Amino acid sequence: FRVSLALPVGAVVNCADNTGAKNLYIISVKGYHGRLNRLPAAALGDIVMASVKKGKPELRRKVLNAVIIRQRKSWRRKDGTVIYFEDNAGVIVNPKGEMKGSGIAGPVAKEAADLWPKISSHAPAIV
Amino acid sequence: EHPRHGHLGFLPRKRSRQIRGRVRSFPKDDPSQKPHLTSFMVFKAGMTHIVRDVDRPGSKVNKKEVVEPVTILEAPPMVVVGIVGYRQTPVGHKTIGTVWAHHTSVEFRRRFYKNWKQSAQLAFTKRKQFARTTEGRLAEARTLKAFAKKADIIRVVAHTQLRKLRNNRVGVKKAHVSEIQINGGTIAEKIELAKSLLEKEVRIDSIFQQSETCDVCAVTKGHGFTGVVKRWGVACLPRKTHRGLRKVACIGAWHPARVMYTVARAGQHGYHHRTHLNKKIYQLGRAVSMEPNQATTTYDLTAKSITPMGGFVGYGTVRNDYIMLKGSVAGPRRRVITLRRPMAPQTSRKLTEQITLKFIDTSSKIGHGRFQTKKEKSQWFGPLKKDRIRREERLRK
Amino acid sequence: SLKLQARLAADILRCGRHRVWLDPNEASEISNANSRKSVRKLIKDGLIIRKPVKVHSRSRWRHMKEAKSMGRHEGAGRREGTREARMPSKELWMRRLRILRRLLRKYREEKKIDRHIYRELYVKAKGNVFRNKRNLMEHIHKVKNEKKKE
RNA sequence: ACUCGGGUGGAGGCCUGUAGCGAUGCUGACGUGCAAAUCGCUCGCAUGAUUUGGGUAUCGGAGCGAAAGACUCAUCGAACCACCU
RNA sequence: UGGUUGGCGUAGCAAAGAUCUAACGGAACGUUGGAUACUGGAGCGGGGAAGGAUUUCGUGCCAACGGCACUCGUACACGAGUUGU
RNA sequence: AAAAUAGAUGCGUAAGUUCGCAAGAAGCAUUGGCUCUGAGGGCAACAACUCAGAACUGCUUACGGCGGGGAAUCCAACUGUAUAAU
RNA sequence: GGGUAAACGGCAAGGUAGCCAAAUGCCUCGUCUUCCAAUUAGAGACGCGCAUGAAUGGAUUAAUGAGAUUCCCUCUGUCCCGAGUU
RNA sequence: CGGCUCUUCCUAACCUAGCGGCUAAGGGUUGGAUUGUUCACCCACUGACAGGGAACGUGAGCUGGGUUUAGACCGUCGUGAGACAGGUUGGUUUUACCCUACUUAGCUGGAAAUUGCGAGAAAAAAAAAAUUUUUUAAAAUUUUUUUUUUUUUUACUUGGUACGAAAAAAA
RNA sequence: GGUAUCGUGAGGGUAGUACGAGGUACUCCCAUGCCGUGCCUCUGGUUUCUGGAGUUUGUCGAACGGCAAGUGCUCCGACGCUAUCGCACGGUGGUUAGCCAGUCCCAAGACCAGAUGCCCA
RNA sequence: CACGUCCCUCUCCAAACGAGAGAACAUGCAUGGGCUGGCAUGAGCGCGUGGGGCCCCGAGGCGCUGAACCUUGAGGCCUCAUGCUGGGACU
Ligand SMILES: [Mg+2]
Ligand SMILES: [Mg+2]
Ligand SMILES: [Mg+2]
Ligand SMILES: [Mg+2]
Ligand SMILES: [Mg+2]
Ligand SMILES: [Mg+2]
Ligand SMILES: [Mg+2]
Ligand SMILES: [Mg+2]
Ligand SMILES: [Mg+2]
Ligand SMILES: [Mg+2]
Ligand SMILES: [Mg+2]
Ligand SMILES: [Mg+2]
Ligand SMILES: [Mg+2]
Ligand SMILES: [Mg+2]
Ligand SMILES: [Mg+2]
Ligand SMILES: [Mg+2]
Ligand SMILES: [Mg+2]
Ligand SMILES: [Mg+2]
Ligand SMILES: [Mg+2]
Ligand SMILES: [Mg+2]
Repeated sequence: FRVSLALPVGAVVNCADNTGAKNLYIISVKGYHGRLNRLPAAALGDIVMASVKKGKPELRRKVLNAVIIRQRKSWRRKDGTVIYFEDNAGVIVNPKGEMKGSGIAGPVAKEAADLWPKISSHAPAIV
Repeated sequence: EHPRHGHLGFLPRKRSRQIRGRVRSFPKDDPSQKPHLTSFMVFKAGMTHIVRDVDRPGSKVNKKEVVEPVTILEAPPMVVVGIVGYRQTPVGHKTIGTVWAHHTSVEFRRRFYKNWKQSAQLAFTKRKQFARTTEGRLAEARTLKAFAKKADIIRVVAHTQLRKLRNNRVGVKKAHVSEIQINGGTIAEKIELAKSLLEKEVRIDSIFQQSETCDVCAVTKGHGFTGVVKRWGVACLPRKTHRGLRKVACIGAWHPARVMYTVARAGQHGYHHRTHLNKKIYQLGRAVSMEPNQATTTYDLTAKSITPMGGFVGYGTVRNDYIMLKGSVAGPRRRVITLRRPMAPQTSRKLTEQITLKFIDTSSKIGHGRFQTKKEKSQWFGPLKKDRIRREERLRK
Repeated sequence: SLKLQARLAADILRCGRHRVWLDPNEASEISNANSRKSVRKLIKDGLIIRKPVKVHSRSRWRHMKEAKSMGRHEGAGRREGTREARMPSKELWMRRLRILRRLLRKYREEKKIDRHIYRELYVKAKGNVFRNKRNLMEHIHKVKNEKKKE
């Protein structure tokens, strides 16, 4: 559902992913219809064009995709349960949405795990 | 270029000329229906939330409890005090006339005064002595002939019973009078509902029912001479801006050589009339004395009351019938909000949904309020020094 | 309107206006006191009084001056000043060296120590080869027993 | 052969920073102002080619200038006063 | 050149934190007491230069002036006042 | 523009360099309260108040005041002066 | 007639050492490389230099700079996108 | 100049919609790196990133980056002072309290739109109930009788009003 | 003629939009974005309740209690305000997507012989 | 002069001021209580670094003590309890 937008373009979310990316730099949010001055903003479950800013050089200087799997910006469940994370990290992923890592680090959000069938499986936990 | 800031059909944004939130248009009359009243004045109390099991094929929440906010609207029965007929004319509806009830509660006659108690209190005094006489009974009889004949619209003139509201904060004692249209069957049928119901109370539960929606109309909360940034939502200017930030930088051009009605300007925001649609009725609620275990759902059995522990802030206990409807309702707490039968088609999959509440909330509004019950709070803290300094006194007596 | 006497009382009470006290209850008798000599009569006569200066106690400080002696309020968070501002190196060196030059000078005077070794130590005292008095106090002892053996 | 410790000492158109002298930025306040140039914070120098009182010397086709045609009594790419006019 | 005008009882009189109380005074702001703050020794402190030149002081006054008010004033009026081997 | 750095102590401190510097480079670190201890002198035959240490204990990280830093290029070597009023 | 360019100046002589799209390069946002997701910017190279160049000083320079300029870390209401309080 | 801000209008329609290129101005038409820019080009998103007008919309709205006077530097030109639409750097952005527009906010008049008495109704053309018939003060201005309301002694949300009764007053 | 009340509604404003998924290639669903109209239960922000606590220096002889530091500073903090940072809602009919009407907003200078209550010396 | 409106006064769903909504002897206002919340365990007396000569000094700690205080005020709740209760203008 609605997930209050957390990670505007320019954000540097961490890479939770198995890969050698250390952190992602959000470049733009896929599916972002734009109002005028508004910055595109990734939120939980969103695919994101992101360049690794730190980590293995092979990943370092190309735009990459990444779904956001956790988020310090808290959001409200339809269940009425506002919730949030210690950190907001994403995982690198294909345009298809298959994830390129072999295993996600920390907890993955419930609506990361539900949009992304593969992300859900590698997730150590769902939240 | 970006879209316009603000809806131009809500304009002028001026103070409403009333506060009672009168219905602008009643839903279209349907002869096939049996006669009924189309609206009901109610007093906004406060909000809570409820848990509910959405059971809506599709979505990620079907079969899953969801916390909806609800507004509670205390609804003491309105009293009908007169009928009104309208006749269609090429220039538009004209009142045929009205038949007042043989008797009128003082709260109603308070309404015709600015200072009732220092008045001679003569309102409806000639009617009272004339409706009694056969001369005035035949005259009242003729008005109904005119309704059954020339009318297209029958309307009850109902009012709120503030005496019965017993709210300590809604300071009014003038009754909130208002015509409430009778959509229904043939005009004789509407007259008949109208006159049998011509001095009786009218509970909401007759006009409405649960899970059905209601359009609301109430003046929205007043904000005074609001500025353009709060009034229209325009972007405030960059810090470096000189004359001031909170302005529309360009309120016009060379031509047309004047400010247009469309550029945003500082002025009254709030306290505008609004008709908001499709507010689902999560529960009609009977008066606390009659049905004390309000807010006690099938899945939450503790005897309980719709009013929070601190009472509603600024309003207090809901001592009466209450409509509990989903989401926000325009207007401040304790404003009187007319709420009509829906004018929308109401055949939506959502609107038709039955709403079985799983948990009315009753925690304090005031602080966070982690207790649903005054009994449960005591069941947490247990006895404490206010009691020991109380219990000891009782033993001494 | 006895603003003149208050000018006068303040002068002959040898204080400020702030301290002089013209009795509120007898403005009239004060009121006809045109001369300093009139006002002096009013001062002995009690219509005019000098109030004690408003107190400024040091009791909070003396109690602090106890605690500071016992080492309270001393540590890293309680130090604005550089260790040199807070206690100068030149101040310590003088005290250290005035003390050494004096003890070398006391022994030379009682000739506990040779007028020879005095240069031997007067000049080492200046190169702080001696941390303290009792460092030099024992060096004079051990620079001397080395001689006692022979 | 004259180097490595450690102290000493208090140097410098040295540093941080008061006072004082300035006056960068906000292109902030003000902008028919408190002010015919001010206010605020910020900032620069602050042992020096420093700042400062008094006195004294040098001026109008002239004086004086670490030089901007700057300043020479709110007047300067030629002061001000009167006069020719 | 003089006078008058609309704007207009308007724009403003918003820099430096502040007064409160009782009693008295008075025709109605001052005075005293108390309270309360402030300045905060590079001071709304105490003395001087330059400059000013009666502003000093007392009594009275408050017409005008003290951009509100004044019963108060650096204002007005009257009387005083500055002492050296 | 704001924020930010910030005092002291102990560590640690790069390039480049005219060998002076750069440098407070940078960068971590500890800091309260309390009850104690140690050190550091004078005059004969009592005086400081800094440093140091130790336990115990506390933190809501809680006055004021107090550098943000680094890597480079252009220009001028430096301090200075200077268009009072862009 | 002679001498003189740390005279004015040129490059009678034909721009040497250097240095550059430099505050000096029109063409031009030059080209290459480096920086970014992307760079008319920057740095570094290159040099058909419209029109660089030697006390009209050339180049290079540590320290200095309320100088110009680029980026970085930190930081933040600059911003997303405004809200609340005084 | 530009931007920002805000509104608005156009269409030789970019997307959306309907068709089969046509109609269609409705609503929408992104976020960034470089550069003052516009523009262009790029990166990313996007359903798409269309083109324009509004005094090349919009400075008593701002910003002041461009242009940018005096200061200064460089190149070239000039014997020189100085010039260059060449580059570089530094370079006060004033006033609404008027009128109107507008935005809210009030007050008061007014229909021969303030007057005339100058007269127009989206009215009706003995009354009510089931066009015609029946019912609603009577008997000799006053008196009597009847009906309705107010005061006192079950059904309505449940304090206060209705009908109950009985008496008094009015028609 | 006052005063009051309920309404009428000429006229004017006017708004919803887009995307995606499902389901089966329309219907029908289900979310979201934008827009818009609100609202403040929750969640976040906001504190001059200077609420409560802690705390620093000065100060009140001290404890207590304060007080000054132009709200001293730190923590928590109700009311309230507010955020697509929370939440609710965004409807039809008729004509040729338009357009008009409606719903929606202002609505008698559109001067409403509309109704109505009261008094009309 | 009628009815009444308005002012003054009180309240606030209103509010720049007008306007608005209300009140008009009314739990209206006021305190108090109860409550709902907040904070977080008051004052005061009665385990402990060590220290001084069985007590004293001792930050901190414990106990009474979810205590103390605050809780409607630009305007939380409760009638729970007590307290206090028209003039002018206009036609
Ligand atoms: Mg500005
Ligand atoms: Mg609440
Ligand atoms: Mg120096
Ligand atoms: Mg400096
Ligand atoms: Mg010049
Ligand atoms: Mg004024
Ligand atoms: Mg002070
Ligand atoms: Mg005098
Ligand atoms: Mg005089
Ligand atoms: Mg800055
Ligand atoms: Mg080195
Ligand atoms: Mg220089
Ligand atoms: Mg200047
Ligand atoms: Mg280069
Ligand atoms: Mg040259
Ligand atoms: Mg300098
Ligand atoms: Mg233009
Ligand atoms: Mg203009
Ligand atoms: Mg007339
Ligand atoms: Mg009150």
